[PDB]
Formats: sequence, structure tokens, C-alpha cells
Amino acid sequence: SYVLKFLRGQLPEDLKDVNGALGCLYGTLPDVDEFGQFVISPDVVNSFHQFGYVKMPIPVLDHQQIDKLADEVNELANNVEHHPKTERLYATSLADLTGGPLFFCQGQWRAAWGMHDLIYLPTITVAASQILNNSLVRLWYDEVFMKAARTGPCVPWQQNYARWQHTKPVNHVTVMIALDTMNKDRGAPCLVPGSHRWREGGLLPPVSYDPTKDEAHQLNTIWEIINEEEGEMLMDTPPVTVDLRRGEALLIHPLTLFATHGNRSLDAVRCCFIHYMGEKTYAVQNGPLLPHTTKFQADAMIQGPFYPVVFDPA
Amino acid sequence: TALDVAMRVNKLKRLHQTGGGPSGKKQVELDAWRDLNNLTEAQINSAEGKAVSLLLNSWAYFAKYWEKGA
Amino acid sequence: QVSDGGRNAMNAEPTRQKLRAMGEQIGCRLDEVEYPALPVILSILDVVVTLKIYVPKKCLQVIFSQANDMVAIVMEQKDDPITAEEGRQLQALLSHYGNDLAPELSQRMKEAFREGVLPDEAS
Amino acid sequence: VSHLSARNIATEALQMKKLHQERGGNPMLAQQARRVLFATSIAGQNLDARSVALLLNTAVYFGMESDAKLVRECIDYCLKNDKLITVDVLPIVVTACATLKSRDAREVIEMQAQKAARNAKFLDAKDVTNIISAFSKTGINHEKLFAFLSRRVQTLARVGEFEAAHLVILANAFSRLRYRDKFLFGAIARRAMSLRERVTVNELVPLIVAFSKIGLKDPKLSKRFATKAMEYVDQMNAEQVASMFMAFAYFGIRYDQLFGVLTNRAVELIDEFNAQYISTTLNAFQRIGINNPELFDNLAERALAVVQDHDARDISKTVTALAHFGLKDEELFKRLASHAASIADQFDAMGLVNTAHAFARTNFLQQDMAVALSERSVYVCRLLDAGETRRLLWALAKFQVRDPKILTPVFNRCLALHYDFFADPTGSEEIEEIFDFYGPNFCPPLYQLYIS
Amino acid sequence: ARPSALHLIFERCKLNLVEFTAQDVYQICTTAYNMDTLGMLQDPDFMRGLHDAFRRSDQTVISPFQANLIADTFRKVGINSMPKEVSVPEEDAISPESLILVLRNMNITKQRDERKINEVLKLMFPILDEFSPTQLSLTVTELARLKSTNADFVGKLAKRIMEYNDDLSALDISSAAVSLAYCPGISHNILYRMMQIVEERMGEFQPEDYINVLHALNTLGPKFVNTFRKIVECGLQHVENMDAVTLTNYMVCFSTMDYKQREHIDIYADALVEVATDLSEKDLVMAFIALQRLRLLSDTMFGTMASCVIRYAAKMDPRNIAPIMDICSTVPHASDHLMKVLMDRAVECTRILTANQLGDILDILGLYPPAREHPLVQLFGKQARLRLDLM
Amino acid sequence: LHAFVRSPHYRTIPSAGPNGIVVNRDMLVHQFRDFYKTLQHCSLVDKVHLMSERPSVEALRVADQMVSIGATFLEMPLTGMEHRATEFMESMRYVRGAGGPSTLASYLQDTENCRCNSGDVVCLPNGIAVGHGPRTNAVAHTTLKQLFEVKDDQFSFDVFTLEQEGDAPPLGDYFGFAGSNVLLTWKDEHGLLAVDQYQQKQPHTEMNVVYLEPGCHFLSFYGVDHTIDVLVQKGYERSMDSIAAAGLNPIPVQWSEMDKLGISMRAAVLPLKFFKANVGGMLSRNKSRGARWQTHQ
RNA sequence: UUUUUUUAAAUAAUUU
RNA sequence: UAAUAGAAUAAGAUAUAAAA
Repeated sequence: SYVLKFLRGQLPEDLKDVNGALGCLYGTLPDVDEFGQFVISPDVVNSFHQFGYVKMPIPVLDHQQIDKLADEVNELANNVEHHPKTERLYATSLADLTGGPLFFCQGQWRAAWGMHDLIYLPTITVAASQILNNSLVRLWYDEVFMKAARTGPCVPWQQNYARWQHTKPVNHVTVMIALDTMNKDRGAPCLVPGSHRWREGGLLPPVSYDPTKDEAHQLNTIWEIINEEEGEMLMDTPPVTVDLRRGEALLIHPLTLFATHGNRSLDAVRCCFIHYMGEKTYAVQNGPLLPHTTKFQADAMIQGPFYPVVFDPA
Repeated sequence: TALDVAMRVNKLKRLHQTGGGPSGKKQVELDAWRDLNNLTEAQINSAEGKAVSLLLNSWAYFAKYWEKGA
Repeated sequence: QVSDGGRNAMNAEPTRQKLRAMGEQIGCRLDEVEYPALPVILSILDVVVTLKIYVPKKCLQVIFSQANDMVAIVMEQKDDPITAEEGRQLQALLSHYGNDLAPELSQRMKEAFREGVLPDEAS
Repeated sequence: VSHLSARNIATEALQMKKLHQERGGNPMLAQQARRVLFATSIAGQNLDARSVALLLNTAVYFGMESDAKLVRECIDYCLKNDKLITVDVLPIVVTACATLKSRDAREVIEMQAQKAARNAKFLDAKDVTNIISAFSKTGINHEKLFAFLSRRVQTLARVGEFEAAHLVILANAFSRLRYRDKFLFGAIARRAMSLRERVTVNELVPLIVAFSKIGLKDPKLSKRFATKAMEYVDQMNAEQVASMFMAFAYFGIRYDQLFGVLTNRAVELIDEFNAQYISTTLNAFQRIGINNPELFDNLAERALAVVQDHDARDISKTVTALAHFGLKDEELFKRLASHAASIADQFDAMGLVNTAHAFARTNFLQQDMAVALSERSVYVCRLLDAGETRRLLWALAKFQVRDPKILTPVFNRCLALHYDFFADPTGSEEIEEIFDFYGPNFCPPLYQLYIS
Repeated sequence: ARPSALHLIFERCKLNLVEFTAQDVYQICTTAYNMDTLGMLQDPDFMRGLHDAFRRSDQTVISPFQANLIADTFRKVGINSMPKEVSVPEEDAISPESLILVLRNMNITKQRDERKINEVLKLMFPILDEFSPTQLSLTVTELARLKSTNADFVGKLAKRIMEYNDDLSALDISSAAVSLAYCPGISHNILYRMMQIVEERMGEFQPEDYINVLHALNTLGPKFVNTFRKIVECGLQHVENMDAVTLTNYMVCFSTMDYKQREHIDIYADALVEVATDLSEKDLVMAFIALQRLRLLSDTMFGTMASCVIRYAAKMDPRNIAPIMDICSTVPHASDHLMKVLMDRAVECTRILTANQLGDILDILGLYPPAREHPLVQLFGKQARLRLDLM
Repeated sequence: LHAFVRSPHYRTIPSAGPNGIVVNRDMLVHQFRDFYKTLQHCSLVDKVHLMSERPSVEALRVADQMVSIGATFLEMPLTGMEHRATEFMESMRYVRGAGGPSTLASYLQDTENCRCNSGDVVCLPNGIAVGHGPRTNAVAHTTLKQLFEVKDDQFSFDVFTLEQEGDAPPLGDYFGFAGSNVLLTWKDEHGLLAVDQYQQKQPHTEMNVVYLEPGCHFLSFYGVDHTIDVLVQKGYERSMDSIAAAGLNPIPVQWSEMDKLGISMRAAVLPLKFFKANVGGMLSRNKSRGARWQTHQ
């Protein structure tokens, strides 16, 4: 068609249509024969497959990049001048136009620069592909958590695979990146070692969420969903809280128990999750897996513009 | 608390800045080192801004005179 | 809106006269009104002078006396926006119609020019 | 790039924009400019109004939205320092804020509109054209400012202070705003006539297009434009041929001596026709009403080899034009239906309805396009007129679609506009077809309104 | 290396777990800028936390320049910081001091706001009498720096300043003169009276006062030439010992005023070129231009000035290549070495020259014989072809 | 140097100028277009500004507002142009827009019974020359002399009074200096009288005198730039030959209709000299007007 | 071929 | 405890509508 002379350089209405990656954070993606620099050591892979989690030895982002990403997260929750492309989001805590002490966002890779770029970050996608047995890895979705200062709540015990029951096979991983320095007094991730292999790769019953209650009970509700043997393994290996720097990344199994603490510092705390999924993955029902997305039928392979292939071992 | 030790270390640092004292400036540095390492988790977990700022000022000032970095 | 060289050019001059006549009807009754601000007086006087309407002396005296209080307030209070060009225009209009109409306004107005109370249009 | 101050960054950003919007769209220059502008900040440094305006303009042109920092800092500066934005950097700020739609952008645009309204009498040749084009980019309805600018343009053009490019810019700017003023366009036409040979074909075609778009209904200048264009046919490009086809269909007057030569030149360059040119030509022929099968066969044949090049707009226009004239091309129709099924998410509010109705009017039903368009109708139901809603409902009834998740939005839209729905006579027959399929069971209130 | 207590304090400050007032952050930043023993500037996770502490504190306690200094020391590391804007005082917070502080804050931290200026001026008028003589001069200076167009209020302030002629000193008189000359719309009556006051108290002036008066007279224009006369007569007895910047200002005023008594011009130029070697790049450029405009470049004049400028010729600013290039023309003296070095410097910076500067350089070198056999012609041709859109 | 002009108002153009002579409005518009184009083609004028049309024809006389003497922009007394005050404010807005002075000097307006007009002053070399006619009184002479006349070995400014008769037009219309040493005067009685008085007042003065034909309006931008462009009327060819013979550049301009209404070339343009305020010791760049590298070639 | 203007304007009506 | 300034510059199609 004919694009007006002052609209030639614009981007699509949503960044999903943009094939490839923009050069915003780390420039252009490396060449085909340049992807071996970002490989990770086998011991990290063994640690993940043993504990159900591991920390990447090197921070994945420079401090300027973390500053830019924190600015994007701040602008995603303006609440006075709402973010453009807000209608391109799977779910938002500002749908009520009031917000609260916890701001959670999903599918923001179609909304802002940099967040879309972070998906194709080589250092994390190569590691996730190595965890997923060297196959094509497709983004499942992102997530952003922002907790206010002195009142931020905590999300209790949960399993990631409990939210993805519409997807047939167990082939996933999660990468969590800290956009601000975190510790047990501000949203630290607390995980149980060796919990991804408890119920023969099964899902534990959901926990009871009662808001407006102290963090101690919220984190102690764990003794309600487990059995005696899981209790003994808990006693041997109590849940461990992990400290993260301003750029450090953490790989988590989909099936390991996971929680985050409250925020009792004097500033808001930010973190970002991205879930990565393997090639051989099918659907179970007929329809869209996420709101306003391409619909699948029976056991159809999951592809499309909504689940782009981020890395290819060929 | 920690404010008292902070201001006494500040007094020591002023004494070193002006003169050297009856015993000497090296002895002043040693006393400042001991007083600075006296702090334990309780106070530094409950210190306010002024005390922390003064403690960092004194430690940074005395790090130039100490042979080791500290 | 009258053209001196159009289709009805020969009818241009009488129409002009008619307009001037209907101006005077308005111009004669110019003392009953109360001017809130100087630009109203200046617009009326520009209209009457440019178009050469005849105005009786009584309404002229009322107009100038009304303007005198406003300029005196502006000069004296100095704490409260008569620009300098508007004041120049008022002085020139009074001079054209004769300074015997309001002797106080001429002296006050000249003194305002001398001191510099009136600001400029740029400010 | 670190040793460059903000002034040099602004100059190089302007250079990159000028190189990209004119000499090709090299996907390298755009991405380099995006990367450079993503790491710049107007903070802690004193900058002129022009440099800040240039940075804002070149940032917004390259996709940066109203959530970016650079944009926020430039907008804040433009809000705080208003008297520093003279009449030289007003067009840059207005053009930059045209596409941004927020509170601050609206406030800045209004303030600049009032500033240009006050100083409309002291502008010169460059400023009037730049300001009027910049205000035509944004959608604003300040009539008094337009009147003042048109008066100043007439006063300037009486003495002859406009060139061919200025005339084209002014004509397009005043036609885009739907400001119908006979004297201004007469003055522009007379200035071009005085220019004589200084207007070439490239500076003549947009003049005719804009003069047709404004719709003055003056048959005195249309004939003169046609006569002037008759000599320049042999030098025209294919895009120019399509542009004059559209323009003289917009005029509405029949000039056979011109249409014949245009048809011959269009046939000569049939190998240079893209899909856009074919769609434009067929739409122009549909609008003017002439029926010329000889050119139509060649257009249809050339459209068959560029199927993959078709956009949503081109598919819609081509299919509607082909269906109006009763031309049958089963291969072209099948390929267009498949392609429309592939890109069903690119149809706008009215293109979808036009495509569906054009496909349903002829007896051509294909499930691939039918399912895609029926599913896509949900997101464009809310932007439809009463007649367009009736057409969409009839086309959907022809496709035999019964999914309630599709039919609820269209029935809601047609119920909300029932008066205009049932007051259009030309569609009355269509109404009796629609309820012949769904029956009184489907949406009883609509049936009760129909009986009355 | 951070020991246990030092590491724990660093961690506490890193986690935003300590409440910091503006004073404490200022003290820590001063310590960091003074001494680098603990590596404060080398820990991004520490200065980021300090910046977060600074944003959420009350910055109104400290002086404007302290906030500016914290902002500058954060900018130097790599953190984009800006101190918060001060709100206009309301209700009983009204006072001359706070109304001066608003302007001072807007001045130092580079946050100009026309709306806040207008609001402040509309609220300082009634109490103009209560103001002290020094506050009047401070307000005049602040309004002159902010490029305010409200010349009426500046004139009122200037009149109230003149009413206290006895109280003011030479420095205050010079500051008032230059700050009045900088305002564009000031009425010429007040300007005439201020230059009349400057005309007396002439012997009390210091080199800073001379610089201020010469700046004001250069800004004003030929209309005040008479006053400038008494200046050149006044300095005729000190000319053998003056600062180089003062003589450069004298040359600039001589060129602007179109002075015609040539003996003073010759004496002052002769005194200037004795110490011209002490001038900076900019002042050297302007001495050269002013001497050229007065038709005083003899052979020794040009030789000495070229020898002085060849030192800065290695790293000339782009804005200074063209003027000296023009001065090298229109004179019948040998300037081959200066021309060659300037052409080399022009070649070096061919990717940063704006369109106007490139056009000026190409124009000046158009008729130069030795400029044809150089890479500059081809490089500038390519640059001009690229930049034709911006010309 | 900025030159200001005003476009004619076609609808309200007078049918028959004073004296009953006839005028053609289309030709008047065409001749003003030709004048504007000729002004733009002049190299010395940096910009030509065109103000919006005003209802009266007298608004075409924009030169009556003020006068430029040295660096002083003196505003003429508003004693006979009361209906033209608003036009003067509108012209001052145009002057301010182009970066010129904020406001005009009001020295003449404050003085009483100070009748004068722009046009009786000639910016002669080494001062101005004023004419003592009916339109200007002796009070204007005395006020101008006190304001601008200074006697010095070098800071010298000369004001000359030149007596003229009642029927003589304003001095600028017929007596004016051109080039650098050339005095252009109408081969009329008033022109010869003015030339003789100027020669006498200033004795031992050497400057060529050129006599044009009567009725040949002319305009010359007199300044240091020594521009030789001298605009003259089209009809008279002998004045054109005389100007060319003195080493000048006559630029023919059709000036029939404007002449028929009583307006001359000098009364139709407003020339002003602006500058940019230079904060701090500063020497703004100036455009060149000569040749470069004379010695090399 | 040419045709245009320069107020502080404040009185609608309703249960939306 | 903290205050110095320079530049004048123009790109161009959104699928509508009654009378010298």
C-alpha cells in the first residue's frame, strides 16, 4: 500500500509482528556461527537437574540495561497517564484503574522496547535450550512483579505447572531476573531443594490464599499441602532463600515449589520471569490458550506469531 | 547505640587532622581501628543515616593513613 | 465594503453618506454609556475619527472625563494595564479634538509620559 | 558516539530521518537510529529550543511512543518553556506531537495553535506552508486559524511568492483538512498558471489529485487541468497514470479524449503495475462508471502474478471492483480468497465488510476465507455504521455461520442503530433475506422491530 | 576489600534499609568526591542505592548548590539524576527570601519555568519596598540570567536600586549595569540614567568592574558611545598594566562603537599584543577579529597574532576555524603554515561540521591555490552531497 | 537592512486621484507586484517584509511613521495622522517581529508645537540635512539640533537647515545623495536651490551634481556598503543615461499609478538597520562583500 | 482580471 | 564553601457531499 511520508519509519501497532529483534539493549543478534560464546558449563546443568534450580554464574545484563528495564517497568504502571499499547497485554493489575500494593503484568513483550528484546537474549536462551535437551525453544510468556515499599505482599507456595494444565507435555523451564537488589527482607525467592521429583512428577494440591494476613502464616501454609515423606524431606532440606544482585539470573524447574517474600525495605522491588518451552509441545483442548490468541485444535503443535521461536540449534 | 561510637571516632579523626595527640597519630589510628571494628550486627542493623554517614566518612579518611587498604 | 470602481461605482458616494448619517444617530447619544476600560473608548473614537462622523461636544467631554478617572487610578495606585501606545493614541485624539475639552487629562497624561508609569507592548 | 554532545546527536538524527524518509528505507539506518536514540537524555545540559524539538521529532518518527523517556523529557521542556518556541520551531513540535495522543500532547498542540493564530499576520512564504502542513498532519478543527492562514496565503500569492513545491504542499494541506474555500484554491491555481513551465509532471500530478479530492465542483478548472495533463502523458510513470485515473474519477466529469490516451499508456506499462496500481485503477473505473473490458482483462491478468504482493486494502478494492462489473476470474478469486484468509488480521473495520460482501455477492463461497473473516468480525463489529452492519450481517448469513460468539456482537450493533438500520430503502430486500435464514427465533427484539 | 562491619554497612545501604536525609547524602557524596579509598564511585550497586535514598528525601533543607552537586556527582558515575523542583510559597510562607530562593533554585539546577517565574513576579510586587538593597541586586541578576521578557518589573527594580545610589558599592553598580544591559526590552531612559551613575564613581572601578562595564557597553550599542569615551580616557593612565582579557574587551568595544579617534586605538592595540600570549582560545579569536575589523593588522601585528594562534591551531574548535580562515584572507601577508594546519584540522573534523560551517569553509577555500591539491576537496564533496538535505 | 512595504487594498482604491486624473486599479496592483519583485532582486536588502492590506489607501505611505538618524530611531509627531495611529501600531508589530527595536524614541512627540515629517531629512555624509518648509516648524529644527548636533575634532555630527518654498515637495523626493560623492537633484528650481544651499553651508566640498528630469521619482539606499543600485522611473530615459554615466546602476521600475495618486518611491518603503545584541565580549560574523586572496591571483 | 476581516459577547434548559 | 553563554537552516496522497 502507500505509507505516508511521515509514517514510513513507525513500528507495528504491537511488537508481535516485528520479525526478529530490535537493536535496543545489546544491538543485533550474533551470527549463526557466533552462538557458541554464550554456552554454559555442564556443572550448572547438573545442578539444575539435581536441585530443580540453579543460578547463572555471571550477571546477564550491564547496569545501564537494568536501569533502562527498571524505567520500562516503572512506566508500565503509571496509573495517571496509562501506558500506550496497554490493550496488547494478556492481564494487568490496573484493569480496575486503581492498582494496589502489588503490580503484576503478563505478556509485556508485545508492549515495550527492551522487554521484547530481552526475550531473545542469547545468554539465557542458550542455557534454557541446554536444559531442554538442545531443541528449538519457544517463549511461553513473560511476567513482571513490582511490590511497593513497607506494604508489599508475598505470593504463597505455588507450582508453575499448575497454571499450564491446558498444555499436554511437561517440557518447560523458567528464568527469573532481578531488576533490583533482592534479599529476604525484599521479595527474595525461596525454593525447596529436590521438590520437582516428589509426586512422581505430579502436581500438589493448590494452597489456600487468605489475604490481609502476616507473611509468616502465608509462608508457613506449606505444611498443609504436603504429605509425611515430603515433610521429612522438608525437615532434612528446609526451604532456601536466594540472594540476587541487580542483574543475576536464576533457572527454576516448572515443578519445584517456589515462593517470594514480602517487601519491608524503603523502596519498591522489581523482578521479571520468562517461561521457556520446548519444541515437542501440544495442546489438549480446542480454542485459544491465552486471551485473544490463535486457536488450536486437539493435539496441535504450538506455533504462530504469539509463540515465536527464539533460538534454533541449526 | 552506634551514634556515640560514631561521634567519638569523629572526635578522634578531628584530633588526628589537627595534631597528633599525646600518644601519637599511629596510636590514634590503632584506637580508631579497634573502635570501628567494635561494631556488631545489632547497632548496624538499627543505625540511622547520620551515624552511618559519619562512620563511612571516618573510615574512608583513616584508610589513606593506614598501610593496608581496609 | 463599498467599491469606488465597481459595477455600482456611481452609487458608492451616496451609500457612504447614508452610513455616516446612521453613525451620527449613534454618535449623538454617546454620554449615557459607562466605559469599563480604555480600549472601548479608543475603539469608538477611532471609528468616529476615521469615518469622519460628527459628534457633539457634550459626549466628547463626558468621554474624556470618564477616561481621566481611569488614567488617574492607573497613575496613582500603581499596585493593582494601560500600555504606552494606547496612551499616545488617547493624547493624539484629545489634541485633534482640542485640549479645551479636558484640561486635567492633558497635563496628567503628559506627566505619565514623563515619569514612565505606562509599560510597553513588548512587556 | 559518546563524545558527541546533544546538539550533534540532534543534527545526526535529523540527517538520518531525512536519509530514511527520502532515499530508501534501508533497515540498517532505522535500527541504528533507534539504538542511538534509545540511550540519550536531555538532563543537566542547557539546550536550545531547536535542538530539543529536533530530538523529539526524530525520536517520535522512529517509532518511539509517549512512554519513552526522551519523549517525556522533550515534552516537559516544551510545556515549561513556551515563549522560547518561536514560529521557526513550531512546525517541528506540532509534527512530533501529531501522532502522540495524551494529555500533554493535546495541551501543547492547543497552545501552539493559539500562538500561530495570534501571529498569523506576520509570517512569510516558508512559515505559512510549514505551519499549515504541520497542522494538517494532526487532526485539529481550529477554523479561525485556518481562515487567518488562508487570508495570509492569498495576500502572499497575489504578489507571487510561492513555487511549485509550495503550491503542492499548500494544496495537499488544505485538502486534507476538508477546508472548502473557493478563493484560496482559485488563487493557488492562478499562481500555478503564472508559474507556467516551472511545474513539471512530478509537481503537477499531486496538484490534480488534491484539487479533485477537495471537490470544488468547478468544471472550469477541471477542463484546464485535463488539457494541461494531455501533453504530459508520454512522460508519466505507472504510479502517475493510476494517480490521474483516481483523480479524474474523483472529478466526476467524463473526458473521453483523455481517458483513451490514459488507457493506451496504462496498457503500454502493464509490466510495471504492482497490486496497488491495479487496485487503484479498478477502483477509479468503478467510481467513474465507465466499463472497458479490454483494459480489464490485462489488469486481471497482471493481478494474477502478483497475488503475494496484495495487501488487505488492495484485495478489498480489487474484489469489490471486480464484483461490481460482473467479471469472472475463478483462479484470481480463489487466490485472493486464500490470501485474505492468510492475512485476516490486517483488515480494518470497513475493509473486512466490503471484502465479505463482495465475495458473497458473487456465488463464490470458500471455507478458508469464510471462517477467518467471521472470526475477525468480532473485533470490528464496534466500529460499523448501520448500512455496513446490514451488509456484514447479510454476508455472514450467506456464509451459513451460526456460532453465537460471532452473531452476538453484530446483532448488538444492529440493535443499537435500529432506526438507521430500517430506514435505508436500498437495503430493504437484503433485510428480507437475512431473516429468511435466521428466523424469528434469533434475536426476537430485532424481529419485533422488523414487523413494525 | 570490605571488612565485616564495612561490608554490613554497605549491604544495609544497598538494600535501601537506612533512612537518609539530604544532609547525610550530601556528606557521603562530599567524602566520595574528596577521597576514593573505599571505592564508593566504583560500586554501581551502592551509588544506585544512594540515588534511591536521595530521590525519596526532602531536598528543601539543603542549599540549591548542594542539590546540584549531588546531581552532578551522580551524573558523573552514570546515573541520570535531577533534583526536585521547588514549589512556589503559598499563604504565610510569603517572604522576600523564599521568593529569591525560588529563582536561585531554578537558576543553579537548570530548571527554567516561565509559569513559575510569572507567578513569583506577580507576588513579589506589593512587598518591593520591604526588600533590602542587596536583595534587589540579587533579584536583578537572577532575572537577567533567566532571560525573562518582563522588562517592566526589571525596570522597576532598577529604579528602586538607583534610589539607593549611596548604599551600593562599585561591584554592585557594575553588576546592576551589566544585568540591565542584558535585558532586551528595558526602556532607554533608565538605561541612560544607569550609565550616568556608572559615569561617576569612575576611579573606584576594579578590573572586574571594568570588565562588567565594557560588557554592558558592548551589549548596548553605539548610542552610548559618549559614556564609553570616559572609559577609554580613564584607562589611558593604566594601559601599561592591564589584564589581557580587559584589553580584549577594550578591542571588542572599539570595534563595536566604531570609534574614530585613532591614537587611543593604536595605543591600546600596541599594549594588547604585548601580552596577547596569555589569552585563551576564544579571547584570542576575538582579539584577532576585532583587530581585523579596525584595519590594524600590519606585518608584525599579523605575525605575532598568527604565532600566538598556531599553538591552539592543533585542537581548534570547529566554530573557530572559519573566522581565522577569513582573517587570513583580505590581508597581503604570508600565512601558509597557519593555512596548512587549519586545513588539516578541518579535514580531521569533517564528520561533525554543520552545514553552515562546511559551506563557510568551502567558500573561504574556494579561491585558495594550495587548497586544490588536498584530500579536503573530495572529503568535503562527499560530505556536502550527504548534507544537501540540511542546507 | 530590512525593507518594509504594504500591499494595496484593491476594493477601496480611489477612482480618480487628486487633480481629477484617472487611475487603473489592475495596473496599480501589477506595478506594486513589479516593485516588490525589484526590491527582492536587490542584493543589499537582507529581507523585504510585506504587511497585510489596510482599508485606506494612505496606508501605502508607510515611510511617514519614523526616521533613522544614525543609531536613533525617532518617531514622528502624531499631530496630523490621528486616523493612522492604529496603522502605526500594526507597523510597529511588524518591526518588532523581525527582531528590531522594542520601541521608538519619543523625543519629538513630547515637545510642543514640533511639526515635522519623515522625508525632509537627508542622511548626508557627516550628518543630516533638514529642510525648512511649511510642513516642519522651527521648533523641530531646534529640537533636532539639540538632540543630535555635536561639534568635535572627530565626534562631529552636522545638522543643516535648507530653506524651501511652500509648494516644494518634501526634500527626500527631489534632493538626495547617492553613491558616495554623487548628489542627485531634480533639474528644478527647488533642486538647484537646495544644491546651492548645501554647497554654501558646507564650503570647500567636492561632489558631482547630477540633474534628473522633473517628475522622475528615485530611491537610493545610501550607506557604507556603497551600493550603487538607484531605482528610477521607467518613462524617463535621460535621467537613466545620466545615472549610468556617473558609474551607477539604474534599475527601471514602472511607477505610473502610484505617481498619479501622489505617492513616490521614497514614501512607499521603510528601510531600517537592525543588529543582534552580543552578550559578553562578542563579534558576530558578517557576510563578505569583496574578493578573496587578491595577492595570489 | 478582482471581491476577506478588528467584541469582555453568557438569556437555550433540565432531572440524563 | 562553590554559577559563564557563541551557531540561524523548507517534502508532497486516509475509501464522502447542488449554482457572479
